[PDB]
Amino acid sequence: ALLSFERKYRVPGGTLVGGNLFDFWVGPFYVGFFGVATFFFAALGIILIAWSAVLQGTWNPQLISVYPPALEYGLGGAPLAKGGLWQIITICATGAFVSWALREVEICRKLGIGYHIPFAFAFAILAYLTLVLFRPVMMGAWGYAFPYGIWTHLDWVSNTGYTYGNFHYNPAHMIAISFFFTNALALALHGALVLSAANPEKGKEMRTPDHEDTFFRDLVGYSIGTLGIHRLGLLLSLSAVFFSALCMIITGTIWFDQWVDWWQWWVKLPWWANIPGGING
Amino acid sequence: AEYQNIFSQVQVRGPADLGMTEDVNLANRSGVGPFSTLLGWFGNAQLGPIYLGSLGVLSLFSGLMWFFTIGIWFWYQAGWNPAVFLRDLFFFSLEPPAPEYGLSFAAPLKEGGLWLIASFFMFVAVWSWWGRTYLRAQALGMGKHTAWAFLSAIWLWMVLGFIRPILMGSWSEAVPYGIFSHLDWTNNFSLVHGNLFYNPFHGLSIAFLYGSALLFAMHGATILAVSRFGGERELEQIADRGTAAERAALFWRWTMGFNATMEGIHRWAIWMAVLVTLTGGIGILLSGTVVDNWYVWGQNHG
Amino acid sequence: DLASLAIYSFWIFLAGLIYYLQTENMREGYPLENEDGTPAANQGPFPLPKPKTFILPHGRGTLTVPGPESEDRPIALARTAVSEGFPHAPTGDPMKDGVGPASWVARRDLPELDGHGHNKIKPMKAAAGFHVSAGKNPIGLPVRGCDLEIAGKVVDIWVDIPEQMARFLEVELKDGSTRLLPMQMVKVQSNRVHVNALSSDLFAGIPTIKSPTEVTLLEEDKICGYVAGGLMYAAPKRKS
Ligand code: BCL
Ligand code: BCL
Ligand code: BCL
Ligand SMILES: CC[C@H]1c2cc3[nH]c4c(c3C)C(=O)[C@H](C(=O)OC)c4c3nc(cc4[nH]c(cc(n2)[C@@H]1C)c(C(C)=O)c4C)[C@@H](C)[C@@H]3CCC(=O)OC/C=C(\C)CCC[C@H](C)CCC[C@H](C)CCCC(C)C
Ligand SMILES: CC[C@H]1c2cc3[nH]c4c(c3C)C(=O)[C@H](C(=O)OC)c4c3nc(cc4[nH]c(cc(n2)[C@@H]1C)c(C(C)=O)c4C)[C@@H](C)[C@@H]3CCC(=O)OC/C=C(\C)CCC[C@H](C)CCC[C@H](C)CCCC(C)C
Ligand SMILES: COC1=C(OC)C(=O)C(CC=C(C)C)=C(C)C1=O
Ligand SMILES: [Fe+2]
Repeated sequence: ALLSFERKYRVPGGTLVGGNLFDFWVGPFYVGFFGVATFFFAALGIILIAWSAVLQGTWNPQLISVYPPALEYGLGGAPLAKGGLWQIITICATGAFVSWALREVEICRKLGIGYHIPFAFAFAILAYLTLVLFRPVMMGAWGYAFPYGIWTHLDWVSNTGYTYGNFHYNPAHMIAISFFFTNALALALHGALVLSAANPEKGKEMRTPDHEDTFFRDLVGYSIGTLGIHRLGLLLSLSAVFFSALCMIITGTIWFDQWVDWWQWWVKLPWWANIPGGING
Repeated sequence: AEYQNIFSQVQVRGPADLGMTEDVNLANRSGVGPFSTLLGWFGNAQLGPIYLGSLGVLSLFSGLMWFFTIGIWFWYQAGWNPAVFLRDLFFFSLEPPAPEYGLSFAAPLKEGGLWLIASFFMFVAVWSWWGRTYLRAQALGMGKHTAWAFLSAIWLWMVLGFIRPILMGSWSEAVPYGIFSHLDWTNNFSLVHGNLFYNPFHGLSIAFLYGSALLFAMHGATILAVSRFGGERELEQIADRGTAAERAALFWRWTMGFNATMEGIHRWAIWMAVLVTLTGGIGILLSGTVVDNWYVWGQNHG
Repeated sequence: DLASLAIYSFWIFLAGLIYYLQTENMREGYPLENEDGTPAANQGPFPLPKPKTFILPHGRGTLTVPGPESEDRPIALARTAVSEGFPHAPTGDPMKDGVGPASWVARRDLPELDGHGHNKIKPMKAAAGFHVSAGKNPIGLPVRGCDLEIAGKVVDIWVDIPEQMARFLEVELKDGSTRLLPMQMVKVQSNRVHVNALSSDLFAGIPTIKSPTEVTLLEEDKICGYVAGGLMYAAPKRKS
């Protein structure tokens, strides 16, 4: 039930709500009030998904698909079978995601550590709400949100993207991708570096962090350092998600054309909009 | 804020660190560069030294030729006009030979020959850089993890540019050198192969790309959260577990039911990242060689 | 179909990979224990990994994990329930007893060394010639607790020399002795250093180091654990 070093940490205190009433563990899991709330939103949300699977007639998980209301409903309530389950499930999921984060805060308090982890998780929640709430509301219908199904939400991605031509040309989308790529790069590098120091060549004693520094200085002339690389990883991954939400919040709200058209603020500028030749002239 | 340790409050500076010696040929290290106060807020301020040697120079050189070959072609497309060069910079493209040349190196320069030449320099630049990542580790007595991880990225690039076009029988199947044009190429590739969303190695690849952002957010944040206990000193935490490593592990155990070790999280990390391009490579490799239409292939489940 | 073959093979690979990563992450903290310290009956579906050895640099010896673990310190907690899963309450003073958020681990009572074998962390007055290169220099500033009372003044910075990083403020108390404060737990302002985790009369209980020019791994855990424990246990004096 316990790690060998765990007992000295399992003390009372740190809860935001409920004092000591939910201050306990189940196996390895800490509960707390928000553990109870998480469970309740998750339980209900999973029931509704089952209820909806019954309405759909299948129990094949890769066919099940809960869609949101038709556009004609705009932003109003819809009947359960006609988009209303989607609405309720979205409420539950939001309840669960937010509860999960506040449970993490209670755990941070009990352990005496910073709040960076639930802070970072809030961006993933922000990104979810951008797709199911912020953007649909700004466009004026729930039906612009994505369906809850394994393959159908991929169709939604595909459909939404090609609505504005090649979505590659969205400039906030370019920025987001660059952070996703750079982040994978840095994660590989960070993992490799620590392991290569802790697990050196055969016949060698364990390396020091100075070897790590020396390795990157030799390789590219700069070492960001052990604190800096963790700062960087957090920065890269949150920025990738931030620009993701950004590239969608502006799509269909303040920009309605094919994104390749955006790039003419450059092509047809004053000093050269006319000079013959090249690709555009 | 109850200070978050994202930026340093105070910077301190001392003599440049010239680095561990081990078996490094010290003849090939530069001098040290200047300190950067700007960078010092976020990470280390020291710039340099760097290590060069034969492979580094070969790699730099060969990489510059690559850049130069593309650049000169772009100037050619811009009719040697600077204004047109800047206007259309992102629309310029160096294309591979057309299909009718197959895999021959017998295409005229302005029709795919120059692409072949660029690819040759690019090919030399990357592999000699790979040799370098391997030899720097060796000279310091380190494990070869960095070289093996880099090989995973090289794999996806080899598939896109060389292995798949050879298997398809045509250089025209490779990726052009251009900002917008390799984007158009990417779009077009998916359309031609019946929607890559239904390529399962492509879905796997996306799971690890997302998974990488997930994990590095988890881990970056975890280390900052316990830096008040010196958590970022992970090598010494591996050798002699401190309350930093213990609280980090209990945070996740209590949240999620299980946890990592200070060494072990880095094994999760290296695999999460390298699986992105390992799987992606396989997915591209299979497209048009084995599977023409992923959507249709999918509806038969295989 | 070769694509089918490939995707089924990769899933086989991925399961073997996960099993590897999980066992590899069981090198610390296992076997699991009952709350009375005896081995738990249910140890999970993954076996303990076979031992591996690190050869530590600078003659510091070898480390083999997994291996038999102790806390190697008395733990002043009482069980609060007959059943499994409830909090263990401090029996004494948790700040001083080092439990909960105030815990420390019995790390080696030796300083960490850099690559060259020198102490990794040094007071800046002993480090030629480090100096403050940007930001507010905190030397000579007053240090204030959460009770808004002055606890002492900053007399030096302890620097991580290879990383060229400030890690501790050394603070002189009214009685003339000094204490180390983790740089991460302080807020340097224009006219003072503010410390939220501690009231001014709790600074004295920060553990002391036995050498005025070096700090050991054991001491850093004791210092950091005690200061961080203030957030939970010194909250009553954290001014309305
Ligand atoms: C044909 C399709 C179009 C296109 C159309 C779109 C559209 C449309 C969108 C994107 C968006 C994105 N695209 Mg695009 N895209 C294209 C091509 C590309 C290419 C490429 C190689 O060509 C790349 C690299 C990308 C990359 C990306 C990212 C920048 C971004 C998705 C990440 C994200 O938002 O995460 C954000 C993270 C989340 C949503 C995760 C939230 C998780 C929540 C909080 C918690 C879940 C808990 C879970 C249920 C619990 C289960 C627990 C149990 C224990 C199992 N696109 C083409 C041109 N792209 C999307 C975007 O930016 O969204 C904001 C988007 O909507
Ligand atoms: C981000 C921008 C787009 C989008 C674009 C894409 C694209 C494009 C792809 C996926 C893929 C997937 N997406 Mg999606 N996806 C979006 C929003 C979501 C949300 C959400 C609540 O916001 C969820 C839970 C998912 C979930 C998933 C998984 C089914 C799958 C692997 C993701 C992964 O490993 O991530 C990283 C996270 C982890 C590695 C941790 C584990 C996460 C587990 C696996 C989540 C399982 C969810 C579960 C099946 C559903 C709920 C369980 C409840 C009990 C009912 N997507 C939006 C709409 N997503 C891929 C796919 O289908 O592959 C076949 C794929 O190609
Ligand atoms: C219409 C567009 C298509 C599509 C078409 C493709 C194609 C085609 C490909 C991908 C690929 C990928 N796609 Mg897709 N993609 C779509 C939609 C998405 C969505 C989404 C939310 O909609 C997402 C998240 C993704 C995500 C992803 C990634 C998981 C994957 C790229 C991995 C990587 O790191 O490459 C970046 C890394 C590399 C290319 C390796 C580079 C290594 C070399 C050595 C670097 C050399 C550097 C050089 C020397 C120096 C250069 C400096 C520069 C000047 C900056 N795609 C839709 C369905 N996608 C790739 C893949 O693997 O697919 C299976 C791929 O080829
Ligand atoms: C912001 C940077 C990245 C990020 C960070 C991040 N995610 C995090 C954290 C952090 C720091 C956590 O602390 C937290 C965690 O505990 O992880 C172990 C979490 C987490 N990120 C998760 C998933 C996830 N993160 C993703 C992405 C990202 N996470 C970003 C890339 C994705 C992607 C890209 O698709 C996914 C799938 C979980 C593993 C976990 C949060 C777990 C949680 O919230 O649990 C409470 C909820 C439940 C137990 C179930 C609720 C069920 C619903 C009521 C019903 C289902 C609704 C849903 C809409 C169905 C739709 C599925 C279809 C789309 C297929
Ligand atoms: C595991 C998957 C991830 C990954 C891993 C990875 N990449 C790696 C490594 C690893 C582990 C290394 O060890 C290696 C490295 O050394 O990193 C510091 C590398 C690296 N990955 C890099 C890039 C890179 N990785 C990418 C992707 C990823 N790499 C994946 C997400 C991407 C993309 C497209 O997403 C890029 C761009 C390099 C920084 C480096 C490999 C260096 C190399 O091969 O260099 C040889 C080439 C040169 C020296 C050329 C120099 C010439 C100039 C740069 C000019 C070119 C400019 C351009 C053509 C412009 C033209 C117009 C003008 C005329 C105006
Ligand atoms: C010793 O600390 C360092 C790392 O830790 C793993 C790095 O990854 C890296 C490299 C990662 C990036 C992308 C700079 C550097 C430079 C570094 O100094
Ligand atoms: Fe790390």
